[PDB]
Amino acid sequence: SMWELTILHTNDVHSRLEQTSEDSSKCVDASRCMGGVARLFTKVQQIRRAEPNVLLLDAGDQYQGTIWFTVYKGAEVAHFMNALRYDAMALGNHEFDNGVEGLIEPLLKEAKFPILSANIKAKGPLASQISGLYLPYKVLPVGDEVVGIVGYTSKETPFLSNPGTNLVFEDEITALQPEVDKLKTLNVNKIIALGHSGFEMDKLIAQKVRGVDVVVGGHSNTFLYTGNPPSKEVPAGKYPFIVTSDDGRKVPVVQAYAFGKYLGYLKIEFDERGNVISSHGNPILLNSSIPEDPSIKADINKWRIKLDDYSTQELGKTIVYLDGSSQSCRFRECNMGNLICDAMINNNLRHTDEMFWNHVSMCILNGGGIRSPIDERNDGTITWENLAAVLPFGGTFDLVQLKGSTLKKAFEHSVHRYGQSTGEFLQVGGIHVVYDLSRKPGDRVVKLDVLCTKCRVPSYDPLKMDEVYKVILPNFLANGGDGFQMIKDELLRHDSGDQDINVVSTYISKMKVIYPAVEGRIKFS
Amino acid sequence: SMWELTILHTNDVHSRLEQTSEDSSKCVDASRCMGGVARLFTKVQQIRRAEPNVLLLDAGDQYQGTIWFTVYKGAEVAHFMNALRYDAMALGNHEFDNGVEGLIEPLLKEAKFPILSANIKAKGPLASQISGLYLPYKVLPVGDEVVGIVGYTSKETPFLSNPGTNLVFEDEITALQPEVDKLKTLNVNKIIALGHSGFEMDKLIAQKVRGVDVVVGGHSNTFLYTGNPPSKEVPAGKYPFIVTSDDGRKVPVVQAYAFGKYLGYLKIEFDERGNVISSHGNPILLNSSIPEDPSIKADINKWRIKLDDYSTQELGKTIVYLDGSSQSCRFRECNMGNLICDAMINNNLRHEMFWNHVSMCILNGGGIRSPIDERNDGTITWENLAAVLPFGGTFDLVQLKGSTLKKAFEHSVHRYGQSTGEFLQVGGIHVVYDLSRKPGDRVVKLDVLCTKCRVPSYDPLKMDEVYKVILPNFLANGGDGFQMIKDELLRHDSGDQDINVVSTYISKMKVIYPAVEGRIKFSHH
Ligand SMILES: O=P(O)(O)[C@@](CO)(COCc1nnn[nH]1)OC[C@H]1O[C@@H](n2ncc3c(NC4CCCC4)nc(Cl)nc32)[C@H](O)[C@@H]1O
Ligand SMILES: O=P(O)(O)[C@@](CO)(COCc1nnn[nH]1)OC[C@H]1O[C@@H](n2ncc3c(NC4CCCC4)nc(Cl)nc32)[C@H](O)[C@@H]1O
Ligand SMILES: *[C@@H]1O[C@H](CO)[C@@H](O[C@@H]2O[C@H](CO)[C@@H](O)[C@H](O)[C@H]2NC(C)=O)[C@H](O)[C@H]1NC(C)=O
Ligand SMILES: *[C@@H]1O[C@H](CO)[C@@H](O[C@@H]2O[C@H](CO)[C@@H](O)[C@H](O)[C@H]2NC(C)=O)[C@H](O)[C@H]1NC(C)=O
Ligand SMILES: [Ca+2]
Ligand SMILES: [Ca+2]
Ligand SMILES: [Zn+2]
Ligand SMILES: [Zn+2]
Ligand SMILES: [Zn+2]
Ligand SMILES: [Zn+2]
Repeated sequence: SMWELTILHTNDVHSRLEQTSEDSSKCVDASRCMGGVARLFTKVQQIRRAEPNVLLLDAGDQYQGTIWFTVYKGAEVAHFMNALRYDAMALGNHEFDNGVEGLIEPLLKEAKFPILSANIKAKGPLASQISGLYLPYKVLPVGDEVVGIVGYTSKETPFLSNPGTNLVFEDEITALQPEVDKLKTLNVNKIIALGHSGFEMDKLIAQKVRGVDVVVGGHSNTFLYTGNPPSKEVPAGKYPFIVTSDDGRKVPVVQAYAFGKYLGYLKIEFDERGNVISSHGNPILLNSSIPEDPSIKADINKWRIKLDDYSTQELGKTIVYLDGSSQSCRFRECNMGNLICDAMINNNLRHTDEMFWNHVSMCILNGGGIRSPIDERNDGTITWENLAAVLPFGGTFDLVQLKGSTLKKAFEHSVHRYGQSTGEFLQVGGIHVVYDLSRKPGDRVVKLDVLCTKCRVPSYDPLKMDEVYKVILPNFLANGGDGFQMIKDELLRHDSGDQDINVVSTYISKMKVIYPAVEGRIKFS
Repeated sequence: SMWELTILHTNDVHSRLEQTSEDSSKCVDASRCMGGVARLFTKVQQIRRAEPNVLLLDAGDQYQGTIWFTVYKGAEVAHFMNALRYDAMALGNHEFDNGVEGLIEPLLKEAKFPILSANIKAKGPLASQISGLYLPYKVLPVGDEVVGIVGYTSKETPFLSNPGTNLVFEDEITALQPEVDKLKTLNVNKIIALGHSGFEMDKLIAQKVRGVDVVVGGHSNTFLYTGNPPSKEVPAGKYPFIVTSDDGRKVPVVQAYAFGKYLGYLKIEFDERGNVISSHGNPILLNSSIPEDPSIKADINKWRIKLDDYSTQELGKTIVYLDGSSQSCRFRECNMGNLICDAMINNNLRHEMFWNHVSMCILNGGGIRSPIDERNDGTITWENLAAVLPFGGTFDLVQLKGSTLKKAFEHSVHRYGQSTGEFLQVGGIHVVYDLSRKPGDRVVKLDVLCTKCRVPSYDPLKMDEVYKVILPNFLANGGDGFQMIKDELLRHDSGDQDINVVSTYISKMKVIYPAVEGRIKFSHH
C-alpha cells in the first residue's frame, strides 16, 4: 500500500494580502499582478478538489511588510489564514515584532489552526500566560492517517525582533529530535518539520534529525525549481532539494520564495510505515491565469477601505526604478539604499539648532532593512503606502560617533559571510568602499575613503584608524543588530533621531522628482 | 645720467569696485577685506607723492564680474578710473561684452584717459564713428621726457565676446611692430607694450617686437613675485619676468594677478637713449593695512545704494566653501562646478518629453567666475550668484554622438597647465585623464549615466551611441574651441537663464553641501 499527501506551503508572505507587482511592490497594472490571498485561495481550492489528502502550511514571517500590518497588527493574518483554512503555521522571527503581547492577542488567540515552535521556551510569569497558545508539535488527522507537524523558529530571533527576555530560543536540532522521537513512540510514522530558520538550517535538520520525512522552510526567501523557471527568481537548487540523511534516507527540503508570489506544491508517496517512496512538485506562480476568488476579494476590499488614507497624497515622483530588492541591496550598491542614505544625511542638516551633528556627511544602512522596490512606470508615484513597504519597521535614523577602527571592522563584518544573502551588507552615503572577496574574512576591505569633516571643501580621503567620525544610521545598527557588536560596544556618543519613514517622505516632498543612481560608492576589485 | 620711471598697473579687475574677501568674493568680514578702488587710490597717492615719474596703467578686463557692471554697464569703470586718474588703458576682451555700443557710449566717450589697441581695425560705417575714440598708441609726457604706450588685445576676442563683424583682430606682433618702428622715427625712445592677450603672448611680444622696453599684460591672471609671496597666490615666476629678446636685450614682463587684489609696481632705470639699465619691484597686496580713501569710499557708497536690491533676499544657505576659483575649476574637479551641473540637471527635470531624463552635464571651468564663502552663516543672495555667473547665458540641451563627446574631453585637457577655461566640470560623467599621454589621447576612462536602463549606472561611453547633454550655450555655439560640438551636434534647444537655474535650485534645496566626489580623476602612469 501507498498513501499520497499533497503539501501546499507559503513562507515569508510579509503582509502581501493584496496582489502585487512581479517584484512584490504595489499593484498598479492589475493585468500583470501576482499573489495575494484571494488568488491563493483559488489555487488551493483547485488542488483540494483534486487531491484527497492536502495540508496547507505556513513557515512564518506573515507579520510585517505593508500598511496591512501597520493598520491591522496581525488581525488580518488571523482573519485571512482562517479564511484559507491553513492547517498549521510555524512562528517566524517577525511574529515577535510587536512583542509577545502583539503575538498573543492578535494571532495566537484568533487563529483556528495550530501555531508551532518546539525550540521556544517560556519562563517566569509568561509561561502560564502563553501555555498552549503555541505548541511544539501538532498531530493532524488527514483522511485515515495522521501526520505529525513539528515547529521551529530561528535562533537569531532575539537579535532580529522583540521576543522579550522571558522567551529562550534553543538550538533547533537539540529541540527537535526529542519531540520527533516522542512522536514515534506515539505511533506517528509521518513527520513534517515546519519552520523558520533558513535553507541552510533546513538542510541540517533534514540531515541530523532522525525520523523527519520532509522539511518545509522559510526565512532565506529561497527559490527552488525543477525545470525552466516561470519568472525572474533564479533557483538555488531543485524542488524538492534532496538531503541524504545520516540515518541513510532521502529527505526532501522545500521553500517557496516569498511574498505570496508562489504556492509551494509537493506530492509525496508514503509507504504503510510512513517512509517517503517518492516526491515531486514545484512552486506554482500565482499570476493572472489564476483568478482571484470572489468571496475573499470582496472581503479584502472591505478591509482595504481603512488603508486608502495612506495612498491619498502623492508625496512625489521617481523617474527611475528604485531597486530595493534583496538580490541587489544585500549583494551590491543599490539605488534605493543611496536614496535612503541621502535622505538621512539631508534631513539631519535641517536641524540647525543642534550644532554637534550639523555637518554629518556619512551614512550606513543595513541592506536587509530595505524591504521593497518602487516602480517608475505609470508616472512613478510615491505615496506613504509605497514607502511603508520599503521601511516597515518603525525605527529611527540615529547619530553615532565612532572610531575609524570601529568603522573598518563594521565594513569587514558587512562582507564576512558574503554570498549567503544576509542582511548585514551595508549601503552607504559619504563613504567609498572597495572590497576584494578573494581575500580572507576580516581582511576584504582594500579601500575605504570617507568625506572629510575638518575641511572647507568636502573630499573623499582615506579613513584613519585613530580618527573619530560622525555617522547617521538605523537604531537597529546603533543597538548592535545584524551582529554589528563593534558598533554598540565601541561607539563614543549615541543620540536618537527622527522616525525612518518620516525622513524619507520629507526628502521626497522637498525634492519632488527623484532619480538616484548607482554611483560607485561600493565596488569590488 | 639715468631717468627713473615707476609703472603702476592693474589688470582683470572684473568689476571689483568695492573691497572683497581674500579670494575676491563679496566682502563680509571688513577687517580682512582687500582691494577695491578706494584702497587702490590710497596706495597710488602714496607712490605718486614719493616718485616724480609715475604712470598708472590698466591692461584690460575692467568690464564684467559683479552687479556693479550689471547695473552701471561700464559707467562705473569710466567714473572710478577717472577718479584714480589712470594714464592709459588697453582694451581687453570683456570690454566688448555689451557690443561696440556698450564700449563706445559708457567708456570710450566718458574716459579722460587714452584707451589703446593697435591690433583692432574698424571697417565700414563703424570706422568713422569710432575714429580716435581708441588709439593704437599714445605718447605721454612724463616729467621732461615722453613715453610711448602701444596697446594690444587678444586675437581670441571674437570667440569670447561680442565685438561684432566690423572689427578685425590682427596678430599682435604684426600689428605692433610698425607702430613701434613709427614711434622710433618720431624720437620716442621709451616704449611700453600695454595689453590683453596673456602671459605667453606677452613673452613673445617682449621677445620679437623690436623697440619694446617693457610689457605690461593681463588676461591670464598671472601672479609674478620676487621673494616670499604675501597671500594665497603661487607665483608663476619672478617679478619682473625677464625675456631675452632676439636682439639680445632684457625686457621685463609684468602682470598683477586679478580682481584689484594687488597693485603692480615696477621701477625702471632708463639711460638717456631709452635702454632699460635695470628694473625691480613687486605687486603690492592691497590688504587692510592700507586704509580705504574716504572721498572715493563715500562716492562708492553713493553708487552702492542702487545695487542693494540684489542683496535683500536670502536665496538659501551653503554649509561648505563653494570653490569657484580658477585655480580649482580650470585644473581639477571643483565643487562649485558640481553644484552648477547638478542645478542644470535638476531644473531641466522640472519641465517636454525629449529631455525629461537628461542626466549628463558639461560646463567650461572658465565660465565659473567667483567662489562663495560659507563662514558667517553662509548666506547666498543674488549678488553672490551674479559674480559666479555674470555672462547672461542659458543652459542648453544638445544631442551628441559619443565620438563628439570623447573629442570634447580630449579638447578639455589638450593644452592642460596653461589655466585655460576649456577644462570641463561635469555631472553624470566620470572621466579619468593620464596627462603623461600625448594631446588628443589623454582620456583613459569615460563612463556615463545610462539612458535606456531602469536603474542609472555608469557604463563606458560608446563611440557609436547617442547621448543627451545639458551645457552652456557658449559651448553649444562652439566657444572655447569646442568646434566638434557646434559642427557635430544632432539637436540643439535653448533652455533656461543660467543664474535663474542656480537660484531656483538653491531655493529648493535650502541648505547645500556639494563635495568633490571623483567625477574627474587623474591616473598615475
Ligand atoms: O526573514 P527575515 O528575518 O525578514 C530576513 C532574514 O535574513 C530575510 O528577509 C528577506 C526580505 N524580505 N523582504 N525583503 N527582504 O531578513 C532579516 C534582515 O532584516 C534586517 N532587519 N531585521 C530587523 C530589523 C530592524 N528592526 C526590527 C527590530 C524590532 C522590529 C523591527 N530594523 C532594521 Cl532597519 N532592519 C532590520 C536585518 O538586516 C536582518 O538581517
Ligand atoms: O580674461 P578672461 O577672458 O576673462 C579669461 C581668459 O582666459 C581668464 O579669466 C580668468 C578669471 N577671471 N575671473 N575668474 N576667472 O577667461 C575666459 C574664459 O571664460 C569663459 N568664457 N568666456 C566667454 C564666455 C561666455 N560668453 C560670453 C559672450 C559675451 C559675454 C559672455 N560664456 C561662458 Cl559660460 N563662459 C565664457 C571661457 O571658459 C574662457 O576661456
Ligand atoms: C502564468 O504562469 C504560467 C506558468 O509559468 C505561464 O504558462 C507557461 O506559458 C509558456 C508560454 O508562454 C509555456 O512555455 C509554458 O508551458 C506554460 N506553463 C504552464 C502552463 O505551466 C503563463 O504564461 C503565465 N501567464 C501570463 C504570462 O500571463
Ligand atoms: C598686509 O600685507 C603685508 C605684506 O605686504 C603684511 O606684512 C607682513 O607681515 C609679516 C608678519 O605677519 C612680516 O614678516 C612681513 O615682513 C610683512 N611684510 C611687509 C611688506 O610689510 C601684513 O601683515 C598684511 N596685513 C594684514 C594681515 O592685516
Ligand atoms: Ca516517516
Ligand atoms: Ca627704448
Ligand atoms: Zn522573512
Ligand atoms: Zn524571517
Ligand atoms: Zn579677465
Ligand atoms: Zn581677458
